[PDB]
Amino acid sequence: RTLIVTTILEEPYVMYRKSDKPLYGNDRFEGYCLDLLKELSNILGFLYDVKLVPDGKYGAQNDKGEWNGMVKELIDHRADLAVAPLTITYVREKVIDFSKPFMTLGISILYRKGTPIDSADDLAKQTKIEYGAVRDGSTMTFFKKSKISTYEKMWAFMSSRQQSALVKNSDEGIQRVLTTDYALLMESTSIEYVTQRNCNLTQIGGLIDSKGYGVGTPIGSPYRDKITIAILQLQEEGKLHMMKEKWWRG
Amino acid sequence: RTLIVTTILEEPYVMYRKSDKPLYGNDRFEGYCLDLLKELSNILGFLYDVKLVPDGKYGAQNDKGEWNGMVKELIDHRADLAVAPLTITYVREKVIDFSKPFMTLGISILYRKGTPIDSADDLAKQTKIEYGAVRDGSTMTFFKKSKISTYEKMWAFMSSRQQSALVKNSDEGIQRVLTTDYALLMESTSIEYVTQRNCNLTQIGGLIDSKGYGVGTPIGSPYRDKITIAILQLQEEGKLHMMKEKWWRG
Ligand SMILES: O=C(Nn1c(=O)c(=O)[nH]c2cc(C(F)(F)F)c(F)cc21)c1ccccc1O
Ligand SMILES: O=C(Nn1c(=O)c(=O)[nH]c2cc(C(F)(F)F)c(F)cc21)c1ccccc1O
Ligand SMILES: [Cl-]
Ligand SMILES: [Cl-]
Repeated sequence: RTLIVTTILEEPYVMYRKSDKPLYGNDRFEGYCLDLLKELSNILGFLYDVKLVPDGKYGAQNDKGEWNGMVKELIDHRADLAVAPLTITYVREKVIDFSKPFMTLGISILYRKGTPIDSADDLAKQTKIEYGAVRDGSTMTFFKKSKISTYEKMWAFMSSRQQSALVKNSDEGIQRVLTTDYALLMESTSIEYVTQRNCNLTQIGGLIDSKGYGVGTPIGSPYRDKITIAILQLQEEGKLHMMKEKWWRG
Repeated sequence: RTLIVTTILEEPYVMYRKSDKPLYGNDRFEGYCLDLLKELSNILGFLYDVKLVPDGKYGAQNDKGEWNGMVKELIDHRADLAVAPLTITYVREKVIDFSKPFMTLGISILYRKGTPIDSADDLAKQTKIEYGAVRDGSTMTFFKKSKISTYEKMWAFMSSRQQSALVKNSDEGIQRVLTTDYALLMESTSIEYVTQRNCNLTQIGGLIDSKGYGVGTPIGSPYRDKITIAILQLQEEGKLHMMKEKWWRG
């Protein structure tokens, strides 16, 4: 009767709740995706048990085509839903079902206020102002694998000089923006999170690519269509926006 | 054997092709959605006949709950697909099936370069700089129906003084931006189209809300899942981006 929900630790979607006593159930966790799950459970009417994906991965294939991560938990029917910031992608959609996205995002520009810089093309066109992304992440990988001429050119500049314009992780990139003349190309959701906490920083321009986070279900799940309708209901009602404000607020 | 595809005239998605001789079939039409349809037909393997929605409407309900538009063509099985900039919405998803979105968009800010204005909250906070939207459109309707405090406040200012800050249509709003000190809140897709043709105009900040355009199918259609996978394939391949560049280029 109780649905098993696979998720992953990722701020502010899923986090351990602060407490002294050790905790044991769903009370261990908080965040946007926990609130989303609660709202879904009260629209569709279900009990759930949250279980962190044991390998801590979203889901990718190895050289043999074997899956890992939350995707593999779904494939193997060890979870009924994946409620997490799980990106809807071609290779994943072939092996699991996704709801329509509860959040849409893309790459944007994190910079400083008070500049004539107001576009990504306003960077590919010049060299005075430098730019990078987090090493080995989704954004860097976008630029590295791109065949769009303008982003290839931007990858060429980011990876030049021993890739010095890249950074180890998001926390490191934020500090490099805070302490140096540096712009972090990164997901709009993270930029929004950061600007809420740093008033001289802002997002520049719109989204460079587009993607969505959806709820994953095993193929054939009866919950996929139900959850899509529920997400759309929550969106129409403004509740997705309220939840995002609660967890991104600064 | 031939699929009937309902669509709607909407620049640059679906337009009549320039010619002197009268035309008669799919050759009558061009645009982003015609290119999308061609690509879909070559992935999934189908013949199609394009037919403009006779009432020229996307699809809404009247007081009795009766549908019109492309949505009604699908409900009544007078079309097999709707390939058009058809917004995925709660009320529509209950009566037709949608693919995952081939385009995601939202409301943003169309302004001028060279200002410290870099956010929507950078407007709700002040009064010197004014702002509006197209009368009776999706963007104005967002603000009018919103219960988000900041957008309610923004609706209060837009509709003040006999609603003078609103405009009749997008073409009129563009000219009012070109000839006056005026910012048009409008869909990011239209802003992108306009900025490609006006170099002193730019998008300010990111997206205020989020929505997607999807391919509509009658409920139960076998094509829904096929088309979602196909769109994701095209996106992964960069072809959706190439098509958007072709039709938005300036
Ligand atoms: O995309 C990549 N990782 N990744 C997913 O795969 C997913 O499903 N959700 C994700 C959510 C987040 C969040 F922003 F929420 F923190 C994130 F940072 C990464 C995610 C990825 C990673 C390495 C190289 C290429 C990639 O593309
Ligand atoms: O949303 C409204 N109209 N509308 C749809 O309903 C849809 O499905 N697609 C649409 C695509 C476009 C495009 F930008 F492509 F031109 C558009 F301008 C409008 C669209 C709408 C209209 C009046 C009042 C409230 C509304 O919400
Ligand atoms: Cl769906
Ligand atoms: Cl789908």
